[PDB]
Amino acid sequence: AFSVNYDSSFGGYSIHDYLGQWASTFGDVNHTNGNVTDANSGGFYGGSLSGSQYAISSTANQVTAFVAGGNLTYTLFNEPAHTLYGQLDSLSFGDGLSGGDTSPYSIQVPDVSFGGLNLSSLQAQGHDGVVHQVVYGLMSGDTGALETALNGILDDYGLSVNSTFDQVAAATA
Ligand code: HEM
Ligand SMILES: [Ca+2]
Repeated sequence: AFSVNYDSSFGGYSIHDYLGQWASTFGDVNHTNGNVTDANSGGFYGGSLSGSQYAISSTANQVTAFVAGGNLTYTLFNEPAHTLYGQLDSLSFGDGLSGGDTSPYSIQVPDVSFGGLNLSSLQAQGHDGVVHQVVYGLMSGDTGALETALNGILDDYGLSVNSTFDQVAAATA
C-alpha cells in the first residue's frame, strides 16, 4: 500500500536528489556515545520511549525535521541497548515541527511524505533491524539505509530511488 505525496516543485526531482538535499540541510544531530542530551534526542508521541510517532529537528538550523510514523519502541538500556524497533509505515520531511504532546507531531511546511512503507523489525535483531538502521541513519544525516529500503519497495514497480517523484506517482496511483 505504498504511497508518495510531494509538493509539485519536487515532481522532476529524483527521490535520491531530494533526500540528498534534505540530509545536507538537516545535517547530523550527532546522537552518539558521549554526546546525547535532551537537545539531540527528539521525542515520541504516545509515550516516553514508544508511540505511534518519533520525530526530531535539526540541531544545525533548528527547523528542518522528519516524522517517523507507525508503531515504534526504543529499548534505551534494555537489551539489546539503544535499539529502535517495531513497524515504520510513514516518513514525512520538511521544515518546522509542531505538536508531539497531546496531539500528534506534524511538519509545518511539508515537502515530501511516504506512506505504506511496511517496514518491520523485531527487538532481537537489535541494531541490524531495518527500522533502526533507517531512522538512526536519518538522525545522522545518512539516507543510505532508507534508499536501500525504498529500492526494495520500488523494484516491484520497475522503479528505484533514481526515479523522479512524477514517475513514482504514475506507477503507484
Ligand atoms: C528513537 C530513536 C533513537 C535511536 C535510533 C537511538 C539510537 C542510539 C544509538 C545507536 C546509541 C548508541 C551509541 C552511539 O550513538 O555511538 C544511542 C545512545 C544513547 N541514546 Fe539513543 N536513540 C534514539 C532515541 C533516544 C532517546 C529518545 C533518548 C532519551 C534520553 C536516548 C538516549 C540515549 C542515551 C542516554 C544514549 C547513551 C549515550 C552515551 O552512552 O554516552 N536515545 N542511541
Ligand atoms: Ca557512553
